[PDB]
Amino acid sequence: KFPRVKNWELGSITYDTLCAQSQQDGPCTPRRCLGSLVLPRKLPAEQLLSQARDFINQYYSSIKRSGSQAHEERLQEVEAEVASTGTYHLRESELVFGAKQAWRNAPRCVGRIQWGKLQVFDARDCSSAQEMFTYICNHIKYATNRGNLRSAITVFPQRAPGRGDFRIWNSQLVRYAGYRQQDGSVRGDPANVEITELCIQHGWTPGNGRFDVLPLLLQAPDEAPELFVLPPELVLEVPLEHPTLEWFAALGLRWYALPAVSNMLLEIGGLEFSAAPFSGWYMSTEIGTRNLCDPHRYNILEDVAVCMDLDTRTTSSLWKDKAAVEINLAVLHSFQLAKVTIVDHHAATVSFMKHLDNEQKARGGCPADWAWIVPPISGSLTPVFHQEMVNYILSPAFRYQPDPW
Amino acid sequence: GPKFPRVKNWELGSITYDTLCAQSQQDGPCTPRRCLGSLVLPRPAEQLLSQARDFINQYYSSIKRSGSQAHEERLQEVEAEVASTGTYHLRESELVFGAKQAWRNAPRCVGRIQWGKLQVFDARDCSSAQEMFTYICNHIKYATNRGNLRSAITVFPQRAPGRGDFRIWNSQLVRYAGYRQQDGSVRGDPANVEITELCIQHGWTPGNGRFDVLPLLLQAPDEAPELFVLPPELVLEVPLEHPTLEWFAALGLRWYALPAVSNMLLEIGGLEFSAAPFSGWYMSTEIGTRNLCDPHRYNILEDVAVCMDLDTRTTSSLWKDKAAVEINLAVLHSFQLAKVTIVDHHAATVSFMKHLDNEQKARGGCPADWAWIVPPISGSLTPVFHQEMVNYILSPAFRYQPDPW
Ligand code: HEM
Ligand code: HEM
Ligand SMILES: Cc1cc(N)nc(COC[C@@H](CN)OCc2cc(C)cc(N)n2)c1
Ligand SMILES: Cc1cc(N)nc(COC[C@@H](CN)OCc2cc(C)cc(N)n2)c1
Ligand SMILES: C[C@H](O)[C@H](O)[C@H]1CNc2nc(N)[nH]c(=O)c2N1
Ligand SMILES: C[C@H](O)[C@H](O)[C@H]1CNc2nc(N)[nH]c(=O)c2N1
Ligand SMILES: [Zn+2]
Repeated sequence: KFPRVKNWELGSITYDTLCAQSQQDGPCTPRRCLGSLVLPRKLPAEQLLSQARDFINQYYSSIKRSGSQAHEERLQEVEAEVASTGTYHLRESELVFGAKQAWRNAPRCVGRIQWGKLQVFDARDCSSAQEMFTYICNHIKYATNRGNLRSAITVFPQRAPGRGDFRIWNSQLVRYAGYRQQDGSVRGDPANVEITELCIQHGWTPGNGRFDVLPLLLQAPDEAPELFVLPPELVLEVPLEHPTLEWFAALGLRWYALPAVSNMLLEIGGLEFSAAPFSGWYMSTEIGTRNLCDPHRYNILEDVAVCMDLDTRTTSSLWKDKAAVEINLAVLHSFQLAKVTIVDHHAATVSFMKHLDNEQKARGGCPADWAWIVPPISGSLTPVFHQEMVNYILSPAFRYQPDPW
Repeated sequence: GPKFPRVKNWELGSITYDTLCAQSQQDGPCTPRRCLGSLVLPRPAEQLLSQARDFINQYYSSIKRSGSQAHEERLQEVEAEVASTGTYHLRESELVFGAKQAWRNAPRCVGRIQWGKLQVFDARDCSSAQEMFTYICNHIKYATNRGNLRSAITVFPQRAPGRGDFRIWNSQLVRYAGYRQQDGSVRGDPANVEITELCIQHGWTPGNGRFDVLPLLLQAPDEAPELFVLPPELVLEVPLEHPTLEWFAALGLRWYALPAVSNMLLEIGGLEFSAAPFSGWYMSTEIGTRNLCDPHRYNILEDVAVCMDLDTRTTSSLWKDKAAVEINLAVLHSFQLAKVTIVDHHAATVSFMKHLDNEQKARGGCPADWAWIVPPISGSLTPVFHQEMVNYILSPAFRYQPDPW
């Protein structure tokens, strides 16, 4: 049965028929819904061959060459290669198509209106951690573009049965160190305590600030990972100030321009790319709300509230809500002043609604994870709060994978 | 680990396993292939007896007499009563237990810390629409308690074979009229256009303000509903003012004190109580964010932002977030001044976390609907945002039921 999908603000209804193309189970069953879980609990040639075929058909259908001689030959090549070797390789154009499709298919991404605009760097001819680093630098340079951010993905060599994976150990290309204190607390970003320690242990001389950019740990197959410091000119950062509260800059806050996820696996036609870092630009609440105000992150709400002279003694003064708004405002203002691409949560969710509509017409649905699409402040002030969403796994897909240590 | 859903709190790093979901006898709308968790409404003989037996088992467990002679005799009583009449009836203490458990079971309610403290009015002797009105007036008086609100449910006679249902047509005991205008817009609450026009069709002389309290449409078995005006002195309202924005009072906004849901079905041991209105006290975001700021409700955000002199021509000023905060603050401040019970979304979610811990120890889990539990402003500023939740249906339950017309 196909799900009826209602928008509660507009009263309009659609039917999701795309979910029928799902070949992979999510975490839910009729007995209990596990939609709010962040990670999956659970984290032969004929099965590879059927994923490969399905993906090749997706590709030829996308270039409107479905059933062509080019199409049939390509399927025979894939078939001949799997049968002899247990695996196959993608053509660059297939890889490019596959990577845009994985982004398109990502249920947690609110930025999917952009999905067709993705620079794909083919790095499958990489043979060493040293080469990975060079590719990573070029990616950063290209994606940053002096503040005019451009979406990009770099795809390192696929996993192969006989050997270790290419991996970037860091969860993002740009991350701030978190230094555990003898007295339990953390200096820097508490989310990065473990990777910070791994870096030091692999030879990095640590800093002692709140915002020390981490080096990269890059791993070529079956080798210890190697440490690479990113050249500071590569990492564009925006100092945070507020349009009207002058003390705000005194807080010494800053964030980096480029959000670039580097720990996720890219799956295309049954092939798996364990190192395929991708990047776009930030939505302001990621920084203003989560990274700065989460209690297990920089946790600056109290500091800001004290500075704004708010009554911190009672929740009902809504001091938290008031401080968060100003912090988000500071992020938006500072990124705009520095001329660095950023989108606020109102503009982002409005674009996502238009994306849902485009996708309804093009594919008969759009997989979306409501808990992730709705922003972490002002939920119901955005149109996506009132929109029902169906969540399911299509391939090509970005997936979580185990930490390599 | 254990073969039960693993539930993580991402703020604290702590893990639990939900074993209570095992007690679910009723399927939700999710499958392995697609999650329908964000959908607001997803679409007897031996059947009764097994629901009855299971409920009677729950009752005897809760008073610690499982397997006792009194437990076995009640079981026998129930099957005999069904055997000869097709239905059965609850003892008074069974009803009280079942009503409390219905509330304890409600996955969408953030106020369940209070579940044990529920006044159950037994109105199973009611035989007319006039008497329903008297009971409902008594309920409102008791629950309102001049501003010191008290949780209550009033239970009218159950569905019976052949015979028509007791129904309250209104969705809440207190609702404001919504009058469709010539220009196509609505004066009052647009959520209530249909019930308003039904009240007129049944002979109510309509008012024409933004905050006209609706009469009740009450239906006794096999009769047309009858119209009842609530005496104005029984309906406590709170005029809205802001602690520092002196003009806010001039907007003439107000809300009623008592949230009293009247169109839900209370199901206990297979028995169906089609009229069983229940009330608590408000969480401030229900009024300040949803009822006043939803685009399809009072939709006041822009009017307030304009009075605050915000830049409403650009999303990136965060005018909507700033205005919503002040409206929420005005709600809290005004209820506080008026001495009417209300709870802010920070205190409420903190108490819900406490509830989750109580229920983990008491029953090994707690069914909870994340999208409904997380408040509509300041989501990740509250501890429930960082808490994974397992949603499933337990009985006794409050359930949606079709409109009687
Ligand atoms: C162009 C601007 C983009 C914006 C504004 C954006 C926005 C977002 C946001 C806000 C999230 C949730 C992040 C979080 O809370 O941690 C997200 C998740 C994600 N986005 Fe994007 N996105 C963009 C581009 C991209 C690109 C280029 C890709 C890949 C090609 C991508 C794939 C993803 C994936 C896979 C996730 C899920 C991450 C996870 O499950 O942990 N997005 N997006
Ligand atoms: C004591 C104070 C209470 C508070 C603060 C409270 C809070 C809430 C809130 C905020 C919601 C979601 C409302 C919405 O967005 O529409 C809700 C839903 C609900 N609560 Fe409560 N609650 C309280 C008492 C009660 C009582 C006394 C009962 C019944 C005995 C109850 C049963 C429910 C049910 C069944 C729902 C779900 C309704 C639906 O699905 O539409 N709650 N609660
Ligand atoms: C490409 C992109 C653009 C943009 N604006 N934002 C992002 C967000 O990146 C952070 C995402 C990437 N997995 O992190 C989500 C996450 C996942 C997990 C398992 C844990 C955690 N703390 N956070 C990515
Ligand atoms: C008892 C109680 C306490 C409290 N603080 N809040 C509530 C609010 O309940 C409103 C619920 C009623 N099912 O809202 C869901 C709903 C129902 C209807 C008919 C329309 C609508 N838009 N939304 C109820
Ligand atoms: C438990 C809950 O699912 C978890 O906190 C999720 C909620 N929604 C989110 N949404 C986004 N965009 N990013 C997140 O990290 C989360 N965290
Ligand atoms: C589409 C979505 O399910 C819908 O807007 C829900 C989201 N969460 C909610 N949460 C509560 N408490 N009340 C609501 O009415 C809603 N609406
Ligand atoms: Zn689900």
